[PDB]
Amino acid sequence: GEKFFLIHSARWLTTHALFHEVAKLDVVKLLYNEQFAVQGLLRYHTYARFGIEIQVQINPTPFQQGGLICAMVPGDQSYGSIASLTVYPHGLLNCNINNVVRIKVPFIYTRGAYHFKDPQYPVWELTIRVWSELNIGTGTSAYTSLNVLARFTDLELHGLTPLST
Amino acid sequence: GEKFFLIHSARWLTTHALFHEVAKLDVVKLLYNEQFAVQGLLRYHTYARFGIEIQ
Amino acid sequence: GAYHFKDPQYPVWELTIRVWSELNIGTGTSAYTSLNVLARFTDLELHGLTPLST
Amino acid sequence: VQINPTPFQQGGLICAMVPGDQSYGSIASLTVYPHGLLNCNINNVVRIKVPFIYTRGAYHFKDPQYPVWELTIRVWSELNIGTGTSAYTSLNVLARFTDLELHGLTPLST
Amino acid sequence: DDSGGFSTTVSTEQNVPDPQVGITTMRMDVSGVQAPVGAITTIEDPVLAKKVPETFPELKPGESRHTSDHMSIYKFMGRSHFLCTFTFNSNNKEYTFPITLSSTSNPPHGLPSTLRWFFNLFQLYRGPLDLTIIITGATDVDGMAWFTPVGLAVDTPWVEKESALQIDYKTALG
Amino acid sequence: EQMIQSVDRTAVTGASYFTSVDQSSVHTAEVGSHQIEPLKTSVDKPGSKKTQ
Amino acid sequence: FTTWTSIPTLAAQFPFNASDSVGQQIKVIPVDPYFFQMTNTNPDQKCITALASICQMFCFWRGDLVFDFQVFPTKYHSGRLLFCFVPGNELIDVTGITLKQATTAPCAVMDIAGVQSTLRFRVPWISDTPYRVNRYTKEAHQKGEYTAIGKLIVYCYNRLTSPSNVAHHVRVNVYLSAINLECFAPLYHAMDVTTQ
Amino acid sequence: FTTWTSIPTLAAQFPFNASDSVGQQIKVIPVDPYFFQMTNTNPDQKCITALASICQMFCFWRGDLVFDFQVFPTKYHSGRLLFCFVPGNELIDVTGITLKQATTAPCAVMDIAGVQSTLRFRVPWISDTPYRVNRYTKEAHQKGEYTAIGKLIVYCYNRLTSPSNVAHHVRVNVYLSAINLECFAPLYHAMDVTTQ
Amino acid sequence: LKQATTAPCAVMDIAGVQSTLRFRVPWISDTPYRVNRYTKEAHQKGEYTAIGKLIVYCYNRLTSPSNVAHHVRVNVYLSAINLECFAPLYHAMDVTTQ
Amino acid sequence: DIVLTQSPAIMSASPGEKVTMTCSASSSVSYIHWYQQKSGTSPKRWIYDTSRLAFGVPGRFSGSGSGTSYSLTISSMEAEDAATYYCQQWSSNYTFGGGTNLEIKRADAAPTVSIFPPSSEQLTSGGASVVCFLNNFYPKDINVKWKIDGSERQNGVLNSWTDQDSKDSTYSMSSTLTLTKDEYERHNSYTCEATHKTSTSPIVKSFNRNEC
Amino acid sequence: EVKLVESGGGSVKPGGSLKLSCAASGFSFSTYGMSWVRQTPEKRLEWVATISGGGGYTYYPDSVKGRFTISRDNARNILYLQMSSLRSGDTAMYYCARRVTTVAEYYFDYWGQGTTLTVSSPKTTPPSVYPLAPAAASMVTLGCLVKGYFPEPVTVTWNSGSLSSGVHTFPAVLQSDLYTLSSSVTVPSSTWPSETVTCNVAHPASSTKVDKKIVPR
Repeated sequence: GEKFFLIHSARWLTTHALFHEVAKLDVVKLLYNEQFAVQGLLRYHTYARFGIEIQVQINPTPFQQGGLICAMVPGDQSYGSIASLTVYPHGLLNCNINNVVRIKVPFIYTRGAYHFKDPQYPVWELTIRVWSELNIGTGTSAYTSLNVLARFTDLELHGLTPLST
Repeated sequence: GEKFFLIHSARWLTTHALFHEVAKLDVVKLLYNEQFAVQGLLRYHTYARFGIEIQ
Repeated sequence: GAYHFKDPQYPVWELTIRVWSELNIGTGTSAYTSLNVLARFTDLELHGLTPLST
Repeated sequence: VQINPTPFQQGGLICAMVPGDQSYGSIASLTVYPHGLLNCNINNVVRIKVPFIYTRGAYHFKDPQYPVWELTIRVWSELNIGTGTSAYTSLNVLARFTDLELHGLTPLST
Repeated sequence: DDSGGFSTTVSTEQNVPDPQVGITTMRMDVSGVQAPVGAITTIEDPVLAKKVPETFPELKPGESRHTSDHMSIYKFMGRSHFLCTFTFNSNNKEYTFPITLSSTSNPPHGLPSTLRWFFNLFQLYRGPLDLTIIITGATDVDGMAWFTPVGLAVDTPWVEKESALQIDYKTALG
Repeated sequence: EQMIQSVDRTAVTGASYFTSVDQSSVHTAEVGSHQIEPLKTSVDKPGSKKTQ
Repeated sequence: FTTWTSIPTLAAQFPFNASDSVGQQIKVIPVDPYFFQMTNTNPDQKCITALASICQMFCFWRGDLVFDFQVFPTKYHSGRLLFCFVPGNELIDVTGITLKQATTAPCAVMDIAGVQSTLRFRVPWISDTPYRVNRYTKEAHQKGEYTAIGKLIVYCYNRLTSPSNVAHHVRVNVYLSAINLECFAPLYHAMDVTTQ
Repeated sequence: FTTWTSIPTLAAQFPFNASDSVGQQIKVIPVDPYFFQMTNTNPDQKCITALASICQMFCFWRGDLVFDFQVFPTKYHSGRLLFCFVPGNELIDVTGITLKQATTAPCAVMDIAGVQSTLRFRVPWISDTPYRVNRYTKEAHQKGEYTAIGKLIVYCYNRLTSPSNVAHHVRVNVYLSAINLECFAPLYHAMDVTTQ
Repeated sequence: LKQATTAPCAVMDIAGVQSTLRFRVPWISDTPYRVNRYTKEAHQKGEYTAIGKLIVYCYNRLTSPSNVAHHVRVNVYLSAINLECFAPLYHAMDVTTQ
Repeated sequence: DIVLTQSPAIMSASPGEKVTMTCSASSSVSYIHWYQQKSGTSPKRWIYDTSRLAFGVPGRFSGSGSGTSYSLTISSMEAEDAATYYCQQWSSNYTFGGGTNLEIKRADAAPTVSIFPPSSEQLTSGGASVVCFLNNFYPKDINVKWKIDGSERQNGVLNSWTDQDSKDSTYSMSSTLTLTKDEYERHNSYTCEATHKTSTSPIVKSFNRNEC
Repeated sequence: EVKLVESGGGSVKPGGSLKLSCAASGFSFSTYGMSWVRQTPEKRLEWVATISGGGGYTYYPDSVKGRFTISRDNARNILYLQMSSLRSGDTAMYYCARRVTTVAEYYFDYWGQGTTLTVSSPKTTPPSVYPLAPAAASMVTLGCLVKGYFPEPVTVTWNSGSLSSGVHTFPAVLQSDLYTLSSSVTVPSSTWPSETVTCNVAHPASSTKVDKKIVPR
């Protein structure tokens, strides 16, 4: 369970405007899924709690330019204004310097522990925005990839049960 | 993984003669299966070794 | 070295059960009786994570 | 051994010091020999040092049996270029003796 | 690391709450003729973020005059705030309202004004609260106000009507 | 925090009267070393300026 | 509350053009906790900083500010901006200052390229008075009552040079946050977007 | 013999295209001392590693392997490859694994650009059995008798981005060598080229 | 029957000198408590009372000589320990049927 | 047994305008792939995963949607895009979308009519085929009738459609009416006219049988 | 460069069988699963088969399940699609496509030109070739009528194609189990009938070639 998993990926283009959301992702709801062998652990357990750690990666060619922003927001942005996302734990992808960021959050949620079959609401929504639009040269690739990683920490379980089947 | 699992069952009658095999079973091949949550552990692993205990 | 699930060579432990002394019954007694079996691993060790099971 | 790839170019070269000849020794393994790897990315230079290896007492110039050190160089990863970049690049080589010892003065060279 | 984290690079922290006290005080001169090195720095790896900002010559910024200190959350929120208000057209009827942090809920039904702005600053909240109410108009009117926990049987929110609840079922709730 | 090894961009060689200054640089590759093979090929004083 | 107040957040984002002229005034910043010009379209919502959200609850404030400027260049663009601070009121007309006459006031220089993507900058508190009012509630302009201790201006210190094949202009974000802040006299004021 | 066995040598050289697609499977490596696909034309001779030349004399082997991967980019190309190892036999069909379902198995990430031109990588020995046979002599496919402890796959982790004026695709060599090797049971087998 | 045994379980034998099986369900929940819902009528998502169902399977058939009663009743006792509760109220609990 | 629908079957668009087409599902589907097919050419790599792109494609194309709903979106129409666009699901039973014809829009053009009496050698074959060509016209949709001796007959009519021309952006329609010999000789005047949103009154072309 | 070449196929009577072959090049073949996909004449598509990397696993949709066979020899980088007990609903265009991998799903990349399977049982038929001539203005419209050929490929070429720019090829409709198309050439009055106008009808399946010069009446 402690290991990393590729989760979600999307390419990032020029035509995205300011704060055009490139990535609206969910941590939990995606992990639980048929495609992994970590699936095994949860699918037999009702209750789990855990910490999360995230990797985010891109590869801007240094002739490109722009910047991205990774915010880990429990619940949702809701009506919380865009501007302030830096309040949350976060890092800033910057074509210039860092090509990578690492964020680490422990558990935050309103109940005792998360429950998969009937999630109240997604624990960690992972938002990503266009922080400074991508401006390109001529002939440069006008796109660039984006990838995401995750792993649990201090994962604890409870409540074995077949009813998942 | 360490826990017990019901595996196989059959009723036993009179008409069975001497040494009529009531039960020919396999430990492993039955455990690995969709019906359990222990299934999870193996299905993601290629190689395993272990001891067995039976009731 | 250790068992392998996708391509088992041959079953490790066959569990056999036989009729050791036949069941003789009275009259009106149930002429049948149930039988059940349990198992658990011990010192279970693993190796070789891999998706290929899927 | 020296080159000067302009960093927009790319590729790599391999310098092997092989006594005798490659003969039928397969290409693939040249790295077994003392060697370095010219790489457009990082190193523009390598330095190799060998002491004496040969089947007789010492080399003889007028009537060399066979060349002691053949110096081979191969195209390790082909040169791929942009457009308008110089499609060529120079290569140079240097040498010096060490612990050079001599014997047998004689005019007969003339 | 029991938790298994491997790494070469330093692991650190970010955004530690209450780094400093609101009132200005001394809990010398500040910085000058030594080095203004922190001026230029990169904003990503929180290490360099956690450096102290420094730009120009400074002087220790004197002292607050008054002790009453307004930037501690409590001392602020001590002052109450409006919540909700309504009327009655009738005799012997009951009105109920929920107390709900829903930001989606928009007043007149929902948290208005300051409180609305307030509780969206932070994810979690817990603990007691102080309810006050205030009455107006005709006198020698009687009332009973009971508090109902979440989820137990309760008549509709935002409604003026007579209840079906056993008076017992009411009063025993406190 | 153990830093990874730093590539050496700049290093200088030299011999006799000669000099180089190189930006591609790296360490030098030896094998073996100077040797004396005790059965001597030719036992005259080895050649040198003195010799010639 | 020190937390929200101490963390840099977005404020305003201005373009910077290759066609820009030396000594020009690119953008002008009234310096308050209360300034945010940024906005988004769909969904309909308007930027507001962390900081701007707190002081808009208070009648008064004083303390340093921190403008962290972050530029997103290539390596191969090059140029210098400038920061020139001008104490005064908020309504004083600075539009008539040359490049020279600006530099006289306290200033800072910055280089676009580098391994340094951020300039921390700290405006020391300069005032006649121990505080500043939040005026915006009281509508018309009352003499002497001031919010921004002065404007801040960004000149174009050099032109913007760059090879032909890369993007022609560089945006820069303006972060904002404070330290040694103190405030009091609470109230409720929805702060509508300062525009321009 | 430890000498020949411990020194990295060439194995296979695959191209990597700008036109390549995310999540694609670029190349697949049966993992043995016995794999070399490389070849030359004139003079007529066929690549063989150091290592491949030794174990092809032996019936059995076990030990770690070292895949050192060396990429020859510009500075100005950028991208990430991936290495995902898949224990099993050599004949197990991996072609049907997505990018996701691969990463579950042990993996490594790598960046093309940098001052780092080489990734050392070490496949820990994973087997049911203490050894592996050299099968290639015995012709047809006999169940259970295996050589490669599993395939190794190289995905395309990102697309390959680059300015317009430079080469469009990047080759990568695959070195090969071992450590803590042990072998026995000599024989003479000429190993003909594994192709594909 | 199989997929049940995966979850925690207990076995019991009918005959013996042992007429009683003590059994203790350790507290398992997402939440530190459980509501008493029954007052609030309709079914509101997420608000739960019983931390889970308990099931009694028939593990073997029931064998017996011919001359004795053919079926066996069993009582289910109930009680708790380390209990804690709060937030009083008055609710007449009408009979849960089924 | 899990099927997709693509809301527009046929859509025409002019250069310089925004374009939208939508594949919809009979259930929830995580991802949907798009394919593009041009006349006489095997469909090609187009847009895979959801909004990701193929290499060769220009960058003015986009897509979005989730769950059961997904949409392909073209920023600014250009002429080179005319094709059919297929969607797909990999969910369970592999399935394709019914296709959406993308078409260039232009100013309208009235038909150029040519009606040919049957070939004599066809008559000596004991039958006749009355043939009428509508060439170089726009829009494509049109309604035609066969008038014979003042009456109208709908039987024995065959109609062919080309793809939009590469240059003038028009259509050319085939209409053939094949009788037997005598039924041909049963009449005199053979007439094809067409109802077109351009020309109010029909465009009539006719000829006499007893002529020639 | 990826090169996919489909071979074999044609008209086959119901109950007959056939096997098809796709030739691959320019990529290591064993490393990519392969597949066949059908194209019905309606420009509607359907997925008939896939085989995995090695022999491995084979996948079939329900409809054709058991009636079709897919196989691989990676030695030649060539496929085999084995069909049997075909019926008429099977007539379509078939393609071979290399199946590759994306993040969560499978995706097709390169498609060959494809061959044509036709399930039906009339005889190979040549078309009848008739001229089209007028009984008026500065520009002339003419044509040739191709009527009654069952095997579908035909070829209309005007005066050896020099006039193709004004030649609108009209697709073939089927009736009476024999196919009907039309091809018209547009000419100014100065050329016709001052010069020779003759369409070249080429029906490769019956290897019939008919030249009909169009002269006015």
